[PDB]
Order: sequence, then structure tokens, then C-alpha cells
Amino acid sequence: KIEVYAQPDCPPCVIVKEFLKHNNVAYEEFDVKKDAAARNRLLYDYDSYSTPTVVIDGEVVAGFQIEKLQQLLN
Amino acid sequence: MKKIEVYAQPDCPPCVIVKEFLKHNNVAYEEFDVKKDAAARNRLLYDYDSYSTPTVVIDGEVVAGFQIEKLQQLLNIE
Repeated sequence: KIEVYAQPDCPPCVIVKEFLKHNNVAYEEFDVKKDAAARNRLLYDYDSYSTPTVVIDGEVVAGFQIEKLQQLLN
Repeated sequence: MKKIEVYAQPDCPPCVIVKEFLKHNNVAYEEFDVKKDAAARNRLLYDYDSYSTPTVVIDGEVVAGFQIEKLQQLLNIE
């Protein structure tokens, strides 16, 4: 239900994950570097060019925006 | 006071998030551990009127707790 799209050497990705963990959010994570299917979903399903991208109930939070995770997750 | 002060402690994920945010933005801050540094703890509580970490002081202005957008604004970094 919550999906995190991340890639190597991505400091904002690590930060977003720590925020989700601290909030005990139940997410699944994908690597758009290793995983071409995840990459295609990032571009074609979510119309996003960058990581981190977080999808919450199909709402797309693209790039490094810690305050919106707070908005949409509670 | 240093221009940018970060008050933190161990086992404080919001503190880690704030410090990493500041690092990613290449902010020139000084940090203090209020568990290990009793003087820093006293400044947090008695000078800055804040009861928890993270607390960031930016040119004298106290930002208590996890306030990323307010940090961004005060640091003139966005």
C-alpha cells in the first residue's frame, strides 16, 4: 500500500526511509537501479523521474519532500 | 552561541533526520549531545526554553522539535 522507490547513492532516500521507520510505517521498497520493472513503474505509473518517490495509497510524493509524508500518512 | 547549533541525543531518529537533512544541504552547523554534555543540556532547557531534541538554533532563533519546513525557511537554503 505504501511503496518507496529508491536508488544507490541517494542520501534523501535514506532520510525518507528513516522518517517512515520512526513512524512505524508498513512500506515496501524497490531499487530503480537494480530493478528495471520498478524503474518502469516509476516513470510510467507514477510519472516520476527521480528518487526517492513514495506512493501512498496511489498518491505520488516525488523527490525529497519530508513534510508531505507527514501530510498523507498521518 | 554558534551561528547554527543542533541539539541532539542518542536514540533520537528525528535528530538523525534533521542532521542528515542539514548535511544533504551542506549546512555549516555545530552539534551537541545533551545526554553527554551537561552544559549543552542546560542551554537547551534554560536558555532556549526547549524540552526535547532535536532543537536547532539559527542566528538566535530557536526551532524546537521536528520542523523541517521552518528550518528550510530560516536557513535560506531552499
